[PDB]
Amino acid sequence: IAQARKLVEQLKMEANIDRIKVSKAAADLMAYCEAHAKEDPLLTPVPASENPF
Amino acid sequence: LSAEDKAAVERSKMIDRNLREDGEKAAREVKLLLLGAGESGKSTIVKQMKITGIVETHFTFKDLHFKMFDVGGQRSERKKWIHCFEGVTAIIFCVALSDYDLVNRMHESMKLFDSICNNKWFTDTSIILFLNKKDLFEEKIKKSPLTICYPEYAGSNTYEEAAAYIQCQFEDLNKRKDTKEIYTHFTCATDTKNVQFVFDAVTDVIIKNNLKDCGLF
Amino acid sequence: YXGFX
Amino acid sequence: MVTAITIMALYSIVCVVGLFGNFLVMYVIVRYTKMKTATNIYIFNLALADALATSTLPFQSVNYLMGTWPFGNILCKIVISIDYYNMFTSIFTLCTMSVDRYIAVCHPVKALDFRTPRNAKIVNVCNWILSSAIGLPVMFMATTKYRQGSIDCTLTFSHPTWYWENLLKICVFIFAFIMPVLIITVCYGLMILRLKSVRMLSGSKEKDRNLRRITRMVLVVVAVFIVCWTPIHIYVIIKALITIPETTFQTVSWHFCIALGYTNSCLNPVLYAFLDENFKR
Amino acid sequence: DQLRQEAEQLKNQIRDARKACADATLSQITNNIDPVGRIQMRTRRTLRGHLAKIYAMHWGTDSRLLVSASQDGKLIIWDSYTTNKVHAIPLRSSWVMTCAYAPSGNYVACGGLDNICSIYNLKTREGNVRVSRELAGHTGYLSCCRFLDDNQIVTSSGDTTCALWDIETGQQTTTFTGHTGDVMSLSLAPDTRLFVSGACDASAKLWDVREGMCRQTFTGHESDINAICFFPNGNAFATGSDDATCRLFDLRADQELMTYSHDNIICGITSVSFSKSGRLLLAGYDDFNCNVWDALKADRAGVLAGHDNRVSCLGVTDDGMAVATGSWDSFLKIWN
Repeated sequence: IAQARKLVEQLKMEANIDRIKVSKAAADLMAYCEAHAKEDPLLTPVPASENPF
Repeated sequence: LSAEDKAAVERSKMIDRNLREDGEKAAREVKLLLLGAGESGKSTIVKQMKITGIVETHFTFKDLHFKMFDVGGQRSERKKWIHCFEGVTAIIFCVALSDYDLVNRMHESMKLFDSICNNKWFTDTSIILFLNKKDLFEEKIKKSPLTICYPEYAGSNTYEEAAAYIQCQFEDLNKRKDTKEIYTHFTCATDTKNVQFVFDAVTDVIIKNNLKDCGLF
Repeated sequence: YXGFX
Repeated sequence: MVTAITIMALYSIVCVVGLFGNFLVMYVIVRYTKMKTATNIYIFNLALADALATSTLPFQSVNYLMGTWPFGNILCKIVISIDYYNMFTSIFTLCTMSVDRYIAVCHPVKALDFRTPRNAKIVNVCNWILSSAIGLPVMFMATTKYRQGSIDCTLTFSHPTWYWENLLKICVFIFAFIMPVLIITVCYGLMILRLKSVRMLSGSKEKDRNLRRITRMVLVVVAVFIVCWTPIHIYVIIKALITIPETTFQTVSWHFCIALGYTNSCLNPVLYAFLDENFKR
Repeated sequence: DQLRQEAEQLKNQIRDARKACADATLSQITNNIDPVGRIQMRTRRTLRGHLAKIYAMHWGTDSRLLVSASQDGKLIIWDSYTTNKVHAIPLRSSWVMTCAYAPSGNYVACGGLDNICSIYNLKTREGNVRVSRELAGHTGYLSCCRFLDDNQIVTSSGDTTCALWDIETGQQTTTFTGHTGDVMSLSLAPDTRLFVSGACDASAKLWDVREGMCRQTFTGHESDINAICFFPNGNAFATGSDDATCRLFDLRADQELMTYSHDNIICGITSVSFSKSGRLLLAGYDDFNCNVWDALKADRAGVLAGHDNRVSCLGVTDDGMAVATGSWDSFLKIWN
């Protein structure tokens, strides 16, 4: 129980983490990458004027 | 175009030449994986030769530089690093006959030999096996014979065929017999010619490798 | 070969 | 009669089939193997040296129907040089591939040192250069001496007049049929006698028929070498001793003799790149 | 045995909280956002310098130099603009599992199957590259190495633990002991304060280098997981596993947010990375190729088949100009 009480203390430290439901914490993942569609060279292919390849 | 960069292309050509000659230096050598059981005796079959997860053993025998890897002092999941060892030439698989009837370790050596022989990364690589401790097996069967820890056995309760039965029972574990060849030697505390057997089997694998390369196969 | 000659 | 225009189709069918096969082989080498190993270097060598000589084949065809060499002097020296150059190159590539397979099988330890993909290209450049070193004494005397009425394409000699060209037929015989047959029958027979003593191929019926497959392929390459280049050398030796009576049944068989002289060049694609495992990937 | 009962009560509490205070429904938060069409990408450059199967990929902040090692013990620092090389570092621990490249660009890292995280010095006077320290202290095998700074380093070593060192001392200044199986992958954040490690436990834990105690724990897979990468917001991470599943875990919501699996795939994952915006996910499969998922619609948006053997590591730049798929056919591509 020298490792099992470590698991108890780990899950007791991990039990009190403030959740937020996923309409409020995955719509931010859409609103983030909706405001970074300009700075992404794999969404819309950038021509050779700015491409260094 | 390419004014100062030509010095960098000169550097990137010279060290590429060094990479090419180092790959040719590592190609004319030959590596052998060396598994084995716990307290089996694989340290004897790196002592019969001339000679941390892996520890190398880089020795030579007639311009054919062998590299042994007695890996078994590494306690981790074997599945997620054995894929580094595909393309190895031979695989030495030491099996004891002094851990012949201890908690029956021979059956777990069969489990490990089946797990390395039917492994999907080693479907072509030959697997040499050195049945160590012959010099103690031959007098641990004259007193306590092999019909104890083998139900389906009878007949030769001597050394004579009762080791050939163990050889046949190891060699009857490959599901794919027309692709890989399983060699077998009986090592000893004297008669230091085991490296001759390693050289013979690795030569017999270099023949098959060059036939696969030349297109005959 | 053969041809020319 | 009407054989002089009908022989050209069956005599340039060798050109068409061999050119298609050799272009197929050099294309699949340059587009699917990238010349990474040693063996594809020799295969591309033999494919190129067979392709150029196979593309040469219509130029000898006009020398029966037209009667002449109607290409002028601006092609006679060039075509004789590349013919007697690519013939020796297609011979020496087979010899070097046989020595390579003999080193790869019979001497397995030293084969790790020798047949790296750098040394294979080096001995390839070596046998192209050694073929040039005997194709250029053919080239410098590849004159053009007119007949009763024609333009011709033939080789006169230096001084002495009729013997120093008579050395060339004997030299191509003893250095282009005696030496390659005498090297690739022993250089393969000791390979077969070694593979019969290999534990990978001795027993085990499926692997026994794999050994049978290897011996069938080796007997096919040696037998097609002998069967292709037997008549074009036996006839050119017999044309030097006796002046053959000009029977009208001869010369159709002599253009057929040239045709099965080039059947080896035609069938080396079918012999090597089809009958391996590298075509499957 | 009642202490195991209390541990199971806490596990059935942390499952019941996200079963009672989470309403995930991301199939309802993908009725507005439109897909990205088809992502046509071709191999701009094929870096051809190795003679063995490679196992690593990491680019610097300059997005010009990459680094990759293979079985022959030659981790070479490539150049992405001019196809050339700048360094071919010799090493001893020839069974290399991973590499890294420091954000300053001064150091590379090695690490393999013999418990040594070799970190090298590059911009040194009076000669070529040089081994700076020989980091040892584990028991199993190194699996993923990453740099926090030029002083600190976190890894993921196959003896069940992770570590954070100092280079100038070599000592394990923070250990990370939270697994029951071998760790396999490791990835960092934009602020490099909190990292994530994925293991053979089918669990990807978030560790922090502040204390050493994990803050969250993410189960959900069926088998070993072999690639972790943080989303560029630092609030999500993708795990690729041998379950043919590159599922995207969250951090603020704290459960499996969305799962990525196509029907005809049975093979596994060796590398996962995002773009610099993160709409598309660069999964590297064991189908001898790699594909591009749409990381907010759970749909495939591209297939980057350009190899003959399985990919091992896949790095995407800081400015998002390229990916770098490195297969075992010794030909690491640079798609765009």
